[PDB]
Amino acid sequence: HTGQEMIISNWHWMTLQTVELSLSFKMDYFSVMFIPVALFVTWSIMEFSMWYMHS
Amino acid sequence: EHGHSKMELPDYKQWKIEGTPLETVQEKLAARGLRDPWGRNEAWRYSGGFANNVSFVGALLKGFKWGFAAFVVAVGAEYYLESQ
Amino acid sequence: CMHAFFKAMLFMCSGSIIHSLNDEQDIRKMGGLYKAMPFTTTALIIGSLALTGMPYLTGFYSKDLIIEAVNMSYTNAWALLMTLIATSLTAAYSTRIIFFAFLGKPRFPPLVLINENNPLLINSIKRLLIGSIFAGFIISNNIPPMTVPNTTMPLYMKMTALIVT
Amino acid sequence: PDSWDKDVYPEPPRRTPAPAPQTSLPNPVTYLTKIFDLLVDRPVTLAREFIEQQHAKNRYYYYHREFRRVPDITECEEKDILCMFEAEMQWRRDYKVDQEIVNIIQERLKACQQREGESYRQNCAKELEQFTQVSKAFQDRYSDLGAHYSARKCLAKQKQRMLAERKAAKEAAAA
Amino acid sequence: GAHLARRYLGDASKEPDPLRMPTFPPDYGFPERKEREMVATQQEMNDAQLMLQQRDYCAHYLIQLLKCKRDSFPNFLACKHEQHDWDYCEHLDYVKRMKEFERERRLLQRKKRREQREAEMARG
Amino acid sequence: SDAPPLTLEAIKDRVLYVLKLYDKIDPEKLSVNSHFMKDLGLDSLDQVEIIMAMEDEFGFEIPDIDAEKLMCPQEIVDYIADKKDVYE
Amino acid sequence: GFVAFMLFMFWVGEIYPSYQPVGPKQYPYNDLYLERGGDPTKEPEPVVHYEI
Amino acid sequence: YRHSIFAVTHVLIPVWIIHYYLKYHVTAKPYTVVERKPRIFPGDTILETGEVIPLMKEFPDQH
Amino acid sequence: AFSAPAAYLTHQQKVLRLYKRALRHLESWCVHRDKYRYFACLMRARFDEHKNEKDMVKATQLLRQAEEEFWYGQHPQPYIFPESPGGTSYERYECYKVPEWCLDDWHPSEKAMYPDYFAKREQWKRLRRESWEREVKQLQEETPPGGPRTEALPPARKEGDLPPLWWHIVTRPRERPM
Amino acid sequence: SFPKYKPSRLATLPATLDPAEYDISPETRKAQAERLAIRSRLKREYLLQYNDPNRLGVIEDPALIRWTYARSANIYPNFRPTPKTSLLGALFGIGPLFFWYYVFKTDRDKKEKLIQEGKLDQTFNISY
Amino acid sequence: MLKIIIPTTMLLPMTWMSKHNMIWINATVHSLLISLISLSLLNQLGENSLNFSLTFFSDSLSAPLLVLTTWLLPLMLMASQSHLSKETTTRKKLYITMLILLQLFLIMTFTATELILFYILFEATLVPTLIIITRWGNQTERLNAGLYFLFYTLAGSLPLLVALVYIQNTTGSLNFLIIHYWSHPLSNSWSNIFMWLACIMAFMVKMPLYGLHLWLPKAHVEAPIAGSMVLAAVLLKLGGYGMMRITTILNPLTNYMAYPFLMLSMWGMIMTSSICLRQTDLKSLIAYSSVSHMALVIVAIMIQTPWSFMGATALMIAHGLTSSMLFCLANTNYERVHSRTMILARGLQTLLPLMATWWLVASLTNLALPPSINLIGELFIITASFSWSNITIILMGMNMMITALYSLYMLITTQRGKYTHHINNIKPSFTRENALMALHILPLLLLTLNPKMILGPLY
Amino acid sequence: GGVHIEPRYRQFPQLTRSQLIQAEFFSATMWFWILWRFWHDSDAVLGHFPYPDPSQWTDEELGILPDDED
Ligand SMILES: CCCCCCCCCCCCCCCCC[C@@H](O)O[C@H](CO[C@H](O)CCCCCCCCCCCCCCC)COP(=O)(O)OCC[N+](C)(C)C
Ligand SMILES: CCCCCCCC/C=C\CCCCCCCC(=O)O[C@H](COC(=O)CCCCCCC/C=C/CCCCCCCC)COP(=O)(O)OCCN
Ligand SMILES: CCCCCCCCCCCC(=O)SCCNC(=O)CCNC(=O)[C@H](O)C(C)(C)COP(=O)(O)O
Repeated sequence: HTGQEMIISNWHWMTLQTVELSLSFKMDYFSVMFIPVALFVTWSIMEFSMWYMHS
Repeated sequence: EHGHSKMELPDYKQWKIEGTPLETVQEKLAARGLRDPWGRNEAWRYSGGFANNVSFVGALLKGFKWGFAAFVVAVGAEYYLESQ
Repeated sequence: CMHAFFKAMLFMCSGSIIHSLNDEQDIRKMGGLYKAMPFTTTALIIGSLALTGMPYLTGFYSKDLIIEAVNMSYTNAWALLMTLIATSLTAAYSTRIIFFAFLGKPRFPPLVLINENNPLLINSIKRLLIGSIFAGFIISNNIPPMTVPNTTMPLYMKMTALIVT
Repeated sequence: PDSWDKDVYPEPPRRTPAPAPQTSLPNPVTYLTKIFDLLVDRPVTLAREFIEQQHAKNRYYYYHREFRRVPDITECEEKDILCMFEAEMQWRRDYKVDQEIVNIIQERLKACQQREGESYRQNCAKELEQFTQVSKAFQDRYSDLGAHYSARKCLAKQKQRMLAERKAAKEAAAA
Repeated sequence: GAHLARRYLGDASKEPDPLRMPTFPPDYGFPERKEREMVATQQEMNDAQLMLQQRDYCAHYLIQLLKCKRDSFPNFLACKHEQHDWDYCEHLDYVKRMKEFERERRLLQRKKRREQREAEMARG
Repeated sequence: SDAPPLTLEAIKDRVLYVLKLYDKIDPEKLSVNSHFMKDLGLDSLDQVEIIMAMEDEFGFEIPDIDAEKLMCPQEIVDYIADKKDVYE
Repeated sequence: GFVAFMLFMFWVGEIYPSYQPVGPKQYPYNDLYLERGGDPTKEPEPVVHYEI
Repeated sequence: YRHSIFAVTHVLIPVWIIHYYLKYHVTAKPYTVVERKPRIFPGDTILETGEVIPLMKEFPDQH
Repeated sequence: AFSAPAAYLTHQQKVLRLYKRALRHLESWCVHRDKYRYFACLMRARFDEHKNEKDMVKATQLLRQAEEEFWYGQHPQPYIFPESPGGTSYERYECYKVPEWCLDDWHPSEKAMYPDYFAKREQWKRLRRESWEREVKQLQEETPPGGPRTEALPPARKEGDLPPLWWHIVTRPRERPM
Repeated sequence: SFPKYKPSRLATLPATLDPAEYDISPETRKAQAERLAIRSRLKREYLLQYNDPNRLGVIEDPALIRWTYARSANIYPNFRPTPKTSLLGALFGIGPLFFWYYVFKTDRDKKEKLIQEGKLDQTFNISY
Repeated sequence: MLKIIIPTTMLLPMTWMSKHNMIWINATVHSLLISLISLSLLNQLGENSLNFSLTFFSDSLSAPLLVLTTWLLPLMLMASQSHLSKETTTRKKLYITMLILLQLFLIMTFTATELILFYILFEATLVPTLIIITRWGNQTERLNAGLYFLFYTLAGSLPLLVALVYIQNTTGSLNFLIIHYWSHPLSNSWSNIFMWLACIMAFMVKMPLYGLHLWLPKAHVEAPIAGSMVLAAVLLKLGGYGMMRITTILNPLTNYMAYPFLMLSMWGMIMTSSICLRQTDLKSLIAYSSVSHMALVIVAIMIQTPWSFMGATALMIAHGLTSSMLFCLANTNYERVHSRTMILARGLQTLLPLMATWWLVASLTNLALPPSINLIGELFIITASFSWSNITIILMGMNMMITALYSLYMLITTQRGKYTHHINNIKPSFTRENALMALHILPLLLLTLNPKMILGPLY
Repeated sequence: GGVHIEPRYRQFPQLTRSQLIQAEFFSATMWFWILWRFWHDSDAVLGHFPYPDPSQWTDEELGILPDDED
């Protein structure tokens, strides 16, 4: 709709002097575009695996 | 719930080399002086629903007729509602 | 994004064929399956057509632009040559797959156990089928522009991908 | 939010455009966010209000520790171990403060690049310049001290740098 | 492309080299030399934060395309006109560049012809 | 899988079936206990071809040492049953 | 032989690249001087483009 | 009913917890959540200030 | 696999094995059934031309050039049955094969389920316990001085006797236990 | 005639292409027979031990113990100082060390010289 | 610091006055209680230290090592409960006495305000280990192994003592605080070169350094389970702790005296890793893996950068835990098979699935899988070495690959495949072994949540 | 959760009308989509902007003198 983009640096893991390592998530075009496609493919593959791997 | 219906093996005399490429193989072998002892064994590969075949072009154009009909109907409807 | 859809569908179709053919993977023992199993057949044809970049399919909207940008760029000539030969060989192996496993007379053992009547398989295949048909158009038209288009091309350079395919 | 200082961490006014619908068809985004508000934000807000009132019913304070200033290493005798101890602890505290200052500037730089988006190179020049200056000062102060760093080694590094600068300036003047 | 064949199989100095182009002054041909016009000023083009590679003379039509795309969001095939306008402006830019290429090529042709004629006259 | 649990009757039926389309063997004289080299007068190469026909029919291949000493349909059936662990 | 031939042809194609009969792309504001790097206190040599 | 109970126990409670943690703990610290600045084009009006961006050069149009 | 190996292979066995290998590789080369039938009949005709040859030296000279012709045209990717030592499902089910003696370690709570099966197992254990005592002496009596010459075992010759060394042959887990 | 196959170390000679198998003498047949006799004796022993109901343990394999002992503990008592051994030990134990020392020393000397000259551009180099 | 020492001393009278059938229970319970008490040392400051007294002091380098040492003892008790079943009560009490003495010596070693006291306890830890190896060992080679494990160590440590007293005759004090504050540069001289060598070789012989490592495979293979535990977990880290403490006075000689050893480590971590690829013994493979990891630790310490020190500390802790788990798994297999050969028992995943899960987790942790502290230490050391020189990464990269290979090799040969047919004494795994593996593996995954506890004093 | 289908032993396996009609419908949908996209969007393959001829450009707009002035 608009082009929303965000980082969530939520949990601060540690700090090595002047370097800060934290649990950070980037929600750019690539992330929001590759999320549903992978989820859809995994959904279809799992539904097929219910039949293929029944025995 | 499994497939236990006592399937019956059909008679062995139906399978005939007649009408199959194995006839041409037999002709070519007899032209040299030989015979295929297993010609009838594979005959079921050309007897039932396997007799008719499909080419590559026909395989690719699987639903071309119905898709074309739907396309013509859609374009006719589009032309008839736009010109208003 | 496009490869995800159509390659996953192709693998699922191959797996369905393998399962229905008593765990046999060699194409030398797969014969007439265009009629023996219709849904796997049409799904695999659609997947092969999308993979080879038939126009206005999922593969077209990415692969055709790839070929267009590679041809119309300051690159090494060997790179374009190898890319075009690779596209031709892609068409070649798709042709090999379809011809060996469907068109020929059945070569599988006499005890026929081929069946497709399972809702899970049909639903899982058809979801990626509709994906491989429409995701290209919807995704390509629903994203903001991010590059300069190649508006003007020679006629022969515009059609090169289809020619080699 | 008042939980932090707006002057240490500045932000632009963050201008946002107004919605300008061009067609009469309704977008799903506003409906989805309205139902999200109604179904998520209100219960969470109510729970937070309850928790905040519970916290306000029992309030207590904690304080920031103030540390006095002590003579540094530049005014210590040879073997006067107590005053070297005090100066070393003060120097270590100053080192920690310097590390946190560099972290603050790095945070500013990281935030600005993200905020700027496509036009980040031109816009973040102010942040980049500040980080370059602070990093140069920090590298002059503390770089190459080693694992067993101390105030004496830092003082020796500063003395050698000052000698080099004095010699260079004298050579330039007497060129 | 044929120019690749003409350069790599024929005379290299006969035709230009894209890297160092252009090798001739702008006013060598004609003194009219009207300048290119830019519509989108620096401030709005920066605020739109398009891209560094999309900040060309066709930026205003890109702005209109983005405006339509953001405004009429769900009906993603509504504003097709500005897409055509941006494509037209890009095509005009490309044919302008091709005109520059052809001009440089024939300028080099005529310069080499002038040098050959001068050398022949000096010999004779 | 969905593979039916084939039985001894099925094995014997399929073995005899395969042996009947072998045009070199007369179906009338053929029996479950008929020897190959003596009762049907077949050559060793024909025995190998019979083994390969059984291999293609049943989808599994018999080792050469075990295959070279299968001279009756009954013992072929017994070998296949012992391979696939058939109860009845 | 396959690997060596591939490497040699890659080098040859590097020496003989591929491009279109086109000139360099032109950017409006001093070749995007301000937006690429910056330095607004330098006043560089202006680059003006050719309308044909 | 199974769908409803799954949707209330597998989606609603996690999103409640996540939204509470993001809104009242993560956001409380600076620069934890940094959002891309929204695009501004000629002609939009700003909610906060109310000023309107001027239009462009009114360049030539045709085809 | 079930038959004990011999000390060597005679000329007849080697001829049969090369015939089988050549036919299999020809089937791999000739994908379709009619073409395979034609070329297999042609190969059989080419193969029994020297069937009636007598002397050993020329026969050994043959089956050599033939061995070499096979190796030149051996179809580097031949068809292999899935359960064969080269198949895609050669040892797919070998992780589901559990030894029988594991059932001796089952907890009494687990053994409470399936009572009849464990009663039958105890009966089999008793039968084995007596049988082994018989078979060890039967094998000792049967063997020639200097030990066995082939890994072939004799059958049982008495009434209640059982074939020697049968416990780990009869109690194979299954082809597809799970 | 057909193009010949040349065996190598990692691609051995096929059993069917071996010249030796084709030429057979009685001594060869007797050797095969006695090889099979030894194998049959070992198999009889293993089957007698394997099927015994009273055995509830590991059937010890002398061959496995011999293999492990020869691979681990029998190396040194059979070692003899020989020009081949001395040369190979010296090479494989000394050459790599000096090679890596030379490489690292040259790299670090170049880096330190550049550092002293001041032309290395260590901007933003804080953590080390 | 005495609140930890005194309960450890009281562990002995309780052990000796216990009933004949309650020694293990009381020992385990009170060792766990002492571990819970020693957990309080983890509260450190960014300033100097926790100077309890003139004799004992604690730091963020000594606290994790002390916690690991105290936590190790109950695990050794559970491991040794099995093979000592048919032993006399007096001998079992003697075994527990040796373990308690070893833990007490290590605890008093890791505080050590003074260097001579540190040397005395660092050498006192040698006696109970030798007695454990040479007395309760299974094979006939154990005696020889003990000799090796002794003399190598002594050959390194006797010169160091001399160096130590020499420093006291020149500096005037061996207290670590005075030594740190009154440090002076070492002039480039032959005397200083030999002082450096004497100070360094004593700790490099116990890492072990490549070429001086021939004692470790013998000591690890021929020792009982508890001996291998304590050797791989804590005793190897004495050299690392000593090296970090000792150096503060070796500058700036270490700038060029490090060259012979770094190479010996940089190549060595390769060689031993390759040795793991061709092995017929599980214990030997684990020992050589430990050698490779300690070689990386040696490189880290000799680089002498803050990131090097942090990575080295994390790596020592993680390696101790992982090697203890691997030795426990190998011993559990051996107690059933009685052969200690990789190729004999195969396909044990089908028979013992939960033990196979423990094997997989231990192999993954040893493989340096993120975000485990093993990888944290490995990556910090690698980055510091890259800062030291850009070419080092090559060797490091190689080592990583080789590591993974042999690790999964260990997992594939033993757990995967088809079971050995003639082995029919593989009983189901007890609760004791499973609890041992769980108590081994849970602390690693818990420590990966709070890495700052094990990153050393330079964090 | 399908229906019961028996093996045929050298005969064509049973097919239900459901899968046949589904396959036919999906193929027809794909081909209709292809034809519709070609009709409504023809410039994607054939091109919308003609490629100019550089040799056809008159020399006036190209900035060349008759080989004498410069
Ligand atoms: C076996 C498994 C490994 C065990 C551990 C092995 C590690 C021990 C290696 C010892 C480190 C190196 C020793 C001395 C290093 C100093 C550098 C010196 O050797 O290089 C040149 C020295 O030149 C020559 O090397 C002189 C010494 C020659 C005699 C050395 C013997 C060479 C091989 C001996 C190896 C034996 C090792 C095992 C002992 C049992 C420098 O020339 P120069 O500028 O003038 O001297 C600078 C020093 N000053 C300023 C104090 C004067
Ligand atoms: C696992 C095997 C490892 C064995 C340890 C190897 C390391 C050997 C270290 C050297 C041994 C002696 C160390 C000296 C103790 C420190 C004291 C010191 O250095 O003081 C020096 C004394 O230096 C010496 O005397 C050292 C001489 C060495 C004598 C013993 C030789 C032992 C063998 C040497 C070669 C081995 C070194 C490398 C071994 C590699 C591993 C095999 C200065 O004395 P002053 O006279 O007061 O000052 C001079 C100005 N007035
Ligand atoms: C596709 C890859 C290339 C393949 C090429 C291979 C070469 C093929 C041509 C081989 C030529 C030969 O036959 S080489 C001829 C070798 N010499 C003999 O065969 C003489 C005696 N023959 C026998 O004894 C047999 O066993 C027999 C009597 C036939 C059966 O006996 P049975 O009663 O026990 O069935």
